[PDB]
Amino acid sequence: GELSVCDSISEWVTAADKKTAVDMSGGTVTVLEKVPVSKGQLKQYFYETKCNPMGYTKEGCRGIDKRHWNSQCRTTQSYVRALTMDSKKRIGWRFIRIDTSCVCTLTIK
Amino acid sequence: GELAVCDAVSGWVTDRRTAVDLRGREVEVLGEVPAAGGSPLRQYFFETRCKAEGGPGAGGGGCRGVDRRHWVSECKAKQSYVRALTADAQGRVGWRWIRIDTACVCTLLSRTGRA
Repeated sequence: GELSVCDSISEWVTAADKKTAVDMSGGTVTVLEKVPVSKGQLKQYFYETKCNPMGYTKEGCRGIDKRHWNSQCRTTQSYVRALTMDSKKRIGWRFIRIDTSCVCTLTIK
Repeated sequence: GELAVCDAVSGWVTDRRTAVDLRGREVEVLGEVPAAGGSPLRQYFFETRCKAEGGPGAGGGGCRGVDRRHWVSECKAKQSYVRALTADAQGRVGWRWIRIDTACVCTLLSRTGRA
């Protein structure tokens, strides 16, 4: 539908494919396979979006004014909460960083 | 020495009372998750929005750096799904995928090469 200055792809990543991740404080944590909820258990999945490596904005972002700027599409991260387990075996909900967007950035020349 | 095309703001959102789900419907977002034991777990998010009802006529607010001669642009927010305990239109409580804002991106609305 919408046309962005940068091309991106998104996918449901399984905990197995993202077993360790960095948390807010800068530490490494282990992401669990399942989250306990009353009535059962849910599987942990993450929805990540990154710059498209098979796309059209590898050279620069779309529509930028080439007369005054250079551009670059870069994947950016954001914090998402997940049931993790730190280096001391403590199970808890922490905010880990995962890929959430592919944004444009201007540079001179 | 680089610069954003769209100025965003990041922070904790403690006021998200509703959200759109996977199916496009609107659900209510609970403030607390009853965690097993003593104190309930607090439900809040971390989101990134645009720093962008303004004088009439005026407007014309595009993305920084897009060729205004070829394009009509606009910074819009982008979503990602997170799982959250929510209540649907009929009252059923449960865990659903909801859209929260995780970026402010530039959108090209119309035109091209000095049409």
